[PDB]
Amino acid sequence: MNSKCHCVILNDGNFIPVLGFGTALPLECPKSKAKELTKIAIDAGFHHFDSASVYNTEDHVGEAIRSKIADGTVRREDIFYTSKVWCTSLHPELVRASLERSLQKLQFDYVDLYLIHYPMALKPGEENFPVDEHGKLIFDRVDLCATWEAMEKCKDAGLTKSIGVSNFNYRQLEMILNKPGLKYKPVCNQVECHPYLNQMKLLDFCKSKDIVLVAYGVLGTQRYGGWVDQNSPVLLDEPVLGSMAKKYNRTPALIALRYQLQRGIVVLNTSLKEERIKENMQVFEFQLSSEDMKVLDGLNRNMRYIPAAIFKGHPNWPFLDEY
Ligand SMILES: NC(=O)C1=CN([C@@H]2O[C@H](COP(=O)(O)OP(=O)(O)OC[C@H]3O[C@@H](n4cnc5c(N)ncnc54)[C@H](OP(=O)(O)O)[C@@H]3O)[C@@H](O)[C@H]2O)C=CC1
Repeated sequence: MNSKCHCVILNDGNFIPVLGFGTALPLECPKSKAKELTKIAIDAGFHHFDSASVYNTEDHVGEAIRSKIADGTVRREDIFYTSKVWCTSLHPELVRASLERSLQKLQFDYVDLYLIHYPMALKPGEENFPVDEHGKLIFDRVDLCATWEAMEKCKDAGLTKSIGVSNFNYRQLEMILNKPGLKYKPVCNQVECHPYLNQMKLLDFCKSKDIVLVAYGVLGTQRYGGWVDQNSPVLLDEPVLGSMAKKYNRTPALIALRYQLQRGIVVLNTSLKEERIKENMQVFEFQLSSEDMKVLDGLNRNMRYIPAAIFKGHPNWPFLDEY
């Protein structure tokens, strides 16, 4: 993956496309749906795909990418693929084995990016959400800094080109960077980010430490049951996004997307519909003026669509802190 892309440069020297297609799905969808959407995204010009072991779509996402490679549409070297290790496998001795598993599902030799999915470990086992009889997740205690060293080991094994974190707070990022004998800084922190939760402080913090912020929930999230309060407001129905979309001759979505791009953020997106997937690629075509950027900074309202509420009582729930 070389410099001839709309890409930013990670602190390990590697390139990441700034617009990524997300491969998580609503509960209501078969997992094969991800094969279909990946083929569509590739044809629309997407090169960056984001996934996770817990998504359980990596095997279908791999079929889709591999058939596009086979038929000559793309090369592996022009695809940027991310996975994430899930809470059940954060123990140092389980991190690599989880990555080897995903590579086997994918039939890939490496992933371009591998993240800690959440800074919170759960009871190890095949079950992704181990619970007790009250329906409550079983937390486990892990040294996150030991998890980090196992990540670094995955990078020096060639299993992943870069390593980063997802859903870390300021204090949790510090932990890692201040860890003695640190070999690689996280290249990114993938966190929810939209006009209702604009992450100004964590963005500024990540920038100061050469950490790329990669945003999900750019469009208000797919609202997954039950991660998202079904009575939170729908981001893209927000009047000022409608107003600005008319002004610029776009839609609410494109305005949301462009807002993040102009902030130096790497942006994820998912749609189940082909024509949206094609539409999201128009983000590259137009500029929002700086007074309009300030307008959108004003929507900030601490509306967190995915607080990972099922984790609330975890020693490490990242979302208590201001940022
Ligand atoms: N790191 C983490 O912990 C997490 C990471 N993720 C990642 O983020 C990716 C993106 O998902 P998420 O953040 O939930 O969803 P987004 O915020 O990217 O999109 C939200 C909604 O926007 C709609 N939409 C997309 N394009 C348009 C458009 N052009 N016009 C109108 N509506 C549009 C989609 O609906 P529709 O399908 O109806 O078109 C979708 O439900 C995931 O696939 C996964 O990679 C997700 C959650 C957590």
